[PDB]
Amino acid sequence: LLGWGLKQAEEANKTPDKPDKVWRIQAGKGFNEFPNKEYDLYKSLLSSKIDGGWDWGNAATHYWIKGGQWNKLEVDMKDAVGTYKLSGLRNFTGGDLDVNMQKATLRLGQFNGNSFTSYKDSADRTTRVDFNAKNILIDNFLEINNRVGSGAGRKASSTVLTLQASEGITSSKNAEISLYDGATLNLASNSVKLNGNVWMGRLQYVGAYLAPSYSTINTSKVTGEVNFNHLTVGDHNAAQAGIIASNK
Amino acid sequence: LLGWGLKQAEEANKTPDKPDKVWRIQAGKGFNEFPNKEYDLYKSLLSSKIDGGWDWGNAATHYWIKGGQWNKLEVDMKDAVGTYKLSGLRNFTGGDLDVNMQKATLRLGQFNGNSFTSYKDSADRTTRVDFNAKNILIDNFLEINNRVGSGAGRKASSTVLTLQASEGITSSKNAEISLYDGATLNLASNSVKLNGNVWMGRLQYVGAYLAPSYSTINTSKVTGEVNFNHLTVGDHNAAQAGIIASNKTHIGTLDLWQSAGLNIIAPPEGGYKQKTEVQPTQVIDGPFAGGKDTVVNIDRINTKADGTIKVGGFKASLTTNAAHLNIGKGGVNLSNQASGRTLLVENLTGNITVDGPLRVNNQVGGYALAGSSANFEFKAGVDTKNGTATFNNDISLGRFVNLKVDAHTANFKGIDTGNGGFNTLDFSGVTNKVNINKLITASTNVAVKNFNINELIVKTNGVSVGEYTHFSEDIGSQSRINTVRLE
Amino acid sequence: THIGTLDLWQSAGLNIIAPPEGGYKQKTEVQPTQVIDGPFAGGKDTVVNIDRINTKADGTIKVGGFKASLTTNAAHLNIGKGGVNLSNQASGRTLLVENLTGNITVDGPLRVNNQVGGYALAGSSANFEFKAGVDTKNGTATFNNDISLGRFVNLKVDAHTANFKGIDTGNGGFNTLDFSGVTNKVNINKLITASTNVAVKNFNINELIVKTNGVSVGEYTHFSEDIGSQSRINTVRLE
Repeated sequence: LLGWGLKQAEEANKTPDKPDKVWRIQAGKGFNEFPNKEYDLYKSLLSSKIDGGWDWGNAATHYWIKGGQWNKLEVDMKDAVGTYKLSGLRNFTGGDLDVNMQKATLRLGQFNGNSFTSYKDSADRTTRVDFNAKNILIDNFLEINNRVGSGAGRKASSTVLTLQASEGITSSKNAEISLYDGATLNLASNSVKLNGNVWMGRLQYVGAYLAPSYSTINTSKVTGEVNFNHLTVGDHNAAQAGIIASNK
Repeated sequence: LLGWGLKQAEEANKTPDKPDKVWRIQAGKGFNEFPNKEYDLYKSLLSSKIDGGWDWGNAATHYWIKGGQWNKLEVDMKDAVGTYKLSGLRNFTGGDLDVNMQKATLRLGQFNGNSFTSYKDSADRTTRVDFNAKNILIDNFLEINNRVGSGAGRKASSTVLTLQASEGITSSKNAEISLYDGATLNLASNSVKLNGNVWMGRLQYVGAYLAPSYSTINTSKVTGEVNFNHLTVGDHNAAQAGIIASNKTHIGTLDLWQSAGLNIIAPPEGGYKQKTEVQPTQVIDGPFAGGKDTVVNIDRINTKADGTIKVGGFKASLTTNAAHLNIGKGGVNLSNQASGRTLLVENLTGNITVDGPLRVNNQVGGYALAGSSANFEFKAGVDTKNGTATFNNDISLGRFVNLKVDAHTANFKGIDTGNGGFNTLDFSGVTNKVNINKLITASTNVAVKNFNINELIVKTNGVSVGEYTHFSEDIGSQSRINTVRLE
Repeated sequence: THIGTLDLWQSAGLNIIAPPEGGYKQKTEVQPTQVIDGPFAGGKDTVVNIDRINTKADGTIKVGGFKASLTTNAAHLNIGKGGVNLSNQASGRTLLVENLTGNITVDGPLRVNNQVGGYALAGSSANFEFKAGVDTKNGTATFNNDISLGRFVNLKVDAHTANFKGIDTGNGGFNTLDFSGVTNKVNINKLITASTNVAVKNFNINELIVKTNGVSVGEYTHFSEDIGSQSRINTVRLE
């Protein structure tokens, strides 16, 4: 009823949030001289200030930052050389990550998928999850603004994911990127080549066939060769997706 | 579930507290000219502003500072000469002592032990108990972050003890230092020599076998000769202790548990060193490489193995990033329940020089049953991939015991497994060479990619078949044997 | 009660109860008379024709077995031609075919892991167990089928007169063939043993086989209790 041209144009120009308790974590010595170690990133670094949990009402897991979903953290590596992976961060509510990893290969999926969601609070917040790796190499599925459990409990508000590599954002064959009703995606590397099922717009809930279900994959900064392989818009609804591409 | 490497790295960088009522006591005249008086320190000085009590719910005693557990005091002597003792401060909750005693010998135990605990409040406070004596001379047991009474009442949060002498922190024979789930310990003298039972990780409560139970003995500043005598990690749980040492650590008998970890960390190369709100920079540590002359001379590794039976072993382990991990003449023991226990003598960026007999159930042969597959395991130079695992003693493995060595060049002097059989003699991680000097096999699962075993024995194994020497992977190109001797 | 395939669990009980002999039949407050039952004896013609007993055995490992059991106070517990199966995890599972005031007439092969031999490892001591006529002490446990026990399987029969047709344990060895509860007689018709722990107080086993057991020693037929006065064997045959 609104249209995507209003929705993206009003979500692109926003202040991020106003969070209290800006946590700051710096990866000190130990990381920055083993170029091939294949670290973990959740357990070895991020699980100090990301706490799991259980939501009374349709939980499988439940992740936030620290003492609620309204607390920013940041990670400032800038020299940590190696290769990192998330591998299982599911139903992350959280809010305002930015894992600043220059010269660090990421891998945002291994043996288990990932998810980045928010909650429809009275403040109507986003997530603004950011990354700044060198390659990214998605390699397993990622569900942006998914359903948390099944229908009930707290509903899911909008989100923003930003992947800002500098050598390429590739993907594997079985990496289902599926962003939903409120989700966006900003890319800024060169030569995005997503060789998997990109799924803009999905049934967020079990029977709501009449949802608006907008999305956005704003590949605006991509100075190289955009290359999707399997794009799929909409599922049992009137989805209105939009890709602000980079003229190739 | 968190790991010790997160826990110590987040507890090492903290502001102490924000206490109201900073008491200040100065020891004036009277003390500072009797050099040999053998004072008391609690009764003659500290009991003016440390009040005892009773907690309704599992009390034996109850000590705090003044009007609650959130009040700092300090003692500023700086010239009081003599010898002082605590002798009976038990279940001290308190908070923020620092007994600044230059040129004053302490004695932190006489006829009665000591304890330093906190409470899990809504503020989640530490204790930060400090001392600044000249010698310390522990001489009776000290329980850091103990249980207050028995289970109920208020639970115990973290604590920090700091002992900062300048001539030596020794101990007596019956001084059981036993620090628990939240406790740390910082030492800064020269030549710590704890001749008693150091007990990192203990059952804090009566039945909670599933506690995390971390600890830390951060002997970082010790410019002399660290010397433990009897270190014991873990009790009926999965304790993950860690010792941030000062690149020379002779210890004595080490007694791990079934599932007890140990993170001995040598120093680096150059040594150490409505409204938004900005939390401070929480610098975290990764697994780094120790300096050049970092030596950890652990001389006996036992394991206390009883209890339940799990689907595997329990994988006792120690993790060292020093440039050497010498293990002396006591060798390696391994107690064995019905499932096969597992020992993981890991080394991140160093060597391993075991010079002792690999026992199991405290004998050299050590037969084990089929469900009890004992798993010795060595990891020499993991993250740098140029570490040797030299075993200068003639090892002897019995039945259902599974050595595995994942190193660069695993030198040996002799492997004798023909007595027991059914031995998984894995060498799959070996980069290039396994220079075994003597081999005795009956029914083995040897897997070497390149070697030169200059003596070989082909034994028989009774009358049964299906039991044989099985080089179950590729032998490569530079392989060699200088003597094969079938019997 | 003719039933068909019975599938117990590791720790599943079963109380089949036959009827009795004549068949069935501020302020205080009086609760009604709560008449309770004890374990009584069934009538004369009480028959429970269970024809196959399996066991689904997977899951955790406990310090013993788990002792699957069924408890019957009928005057007969006929077990037909399906016999007895017993799945076995790492610990030795246990089957308790109890009878309070009756007989047991098993006419089938005592399998384990669904084969007749059924080798089991040292920690897996499979424990067959029979209790024929407990509270009246005059119940026979007749096994009219030639049983066959492999390795680390432990039959025990606590009855009045445990008749048989043949016991064959010389193939497996390490078998605790207990008969300690037997009142007077164990009338085995054929015996094959290698390394067994037979404990009979009075018997007449009219055929005996003394097997060897490889080259190891410490493995032998061991009548590990008193043989009494009325004992008898009508044929011993060493091999």
